[PDB]
Amino acid sequence: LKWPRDLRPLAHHDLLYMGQISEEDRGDFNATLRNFLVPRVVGSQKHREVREFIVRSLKDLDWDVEEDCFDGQTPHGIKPFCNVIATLNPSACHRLVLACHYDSLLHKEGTFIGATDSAVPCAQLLYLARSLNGKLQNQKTRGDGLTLQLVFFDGEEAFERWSSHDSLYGSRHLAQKWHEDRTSAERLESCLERSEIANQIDRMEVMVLLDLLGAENPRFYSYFGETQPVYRRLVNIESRLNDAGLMELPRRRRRTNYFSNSSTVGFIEDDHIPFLKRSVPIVHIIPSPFPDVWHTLDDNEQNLHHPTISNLNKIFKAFVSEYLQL
Ligand code: NI
Repeated sequence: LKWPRDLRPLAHHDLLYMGQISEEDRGDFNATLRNFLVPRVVGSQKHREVREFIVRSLKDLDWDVEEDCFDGQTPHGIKPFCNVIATLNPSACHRLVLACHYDSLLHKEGTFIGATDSAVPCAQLLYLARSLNGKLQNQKTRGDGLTLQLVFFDGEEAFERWSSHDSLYGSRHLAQKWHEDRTSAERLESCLERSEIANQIDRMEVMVLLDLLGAENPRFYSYFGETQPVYRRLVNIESRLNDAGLMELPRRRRRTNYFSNSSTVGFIEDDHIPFLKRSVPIVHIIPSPFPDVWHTLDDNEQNLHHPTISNLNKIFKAFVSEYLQL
C-alpha cells in the first residue's frame, strides 16, 4: 500500500534554504539547549522549570499548548507526570507528530544531565518550531487538513529496573487517553478522503520520535516497513544536502551517512510503543548502536558533537518543510 499523502519532493531552492545554518541559528539553538542541560528528574523543581520553559516557548509562538498531567504509581511511590502537547492548528484533521521525552534518568551513581537523552531532541523540537515559525503560521492558514504537533513525553525513564510497569509512564498514559477520546471526520477540518477516524489516536498520521541524538556519527535504519516511504525521504534529504555541500564534515569530500538505506532487525523499547500497539505509524529516529555515553554520567554537554547536531537540524528542517510543503 502507498503512503496516504502524496510526498512531493522538495524544490532545490527550498532544500538550499532549509540547509543553511546561520551563526544566529547556531546561537539560538544553543541558547535553547542550555535550558535543557540540567538534571530534570520526575518530581523535581528543575523538571517543573523545564516543563514551564517548553510550555512558554510554544505559547509564545501562538501554538495551542496542552498538558496531560496525572499521578502514577512507580517503584518509588506515587509520582506526578505531565506530558506537553503543542499543536500548531488544533482543528486540522491530520498531524505530523514529532516527539521526544523531557524527563532525565534518576541515576544511582550521581547527577545525570542526559544531554543526548534527550535534552538535544527537546531543543531540536523547539528549534524547529522557532526557525520555521513564519513558514508554519502560513501553512496553518491553508485549510489543507494537515498540521504539526510536538509531543514532549514525561516519565519515559524507569525508576528502577526497566519493566513494562516501570517505564513509559507518560506515553502509555497519553496513548490510552487519546484512544478513548472518540471523534469523527465531521468534527475535523479537511480529513483525507479514505480516512478512518474514530478517536484522537487516528489523527496521528505518523509519529517521528527523536531519541539519544547529539553524539557524533549516529547510525539510523528503517525500523518499520509501514513508514519506509517516509524514512526514505530522510535518506534522500540527507543525500541532497551532501550533494549541495551543506553538511559539516571533518574533511572535504566526505558525506554523512546517518540514515542508512536499509532496515535493521532491532527492538528498542521507547515512547513509540504505546502508539505502535494502537496502529500509529512510527519513524524512530534513534541511533543503533546507542551513544557510548548512554546512561553514564558522561552523557553531558561537552560530549555533544556540534557539527552533527547542526547536520541533523538541516535534515529535520528540510524534512518538516517537505512533509508540510512549507
Ligand atoms: Ni535514557
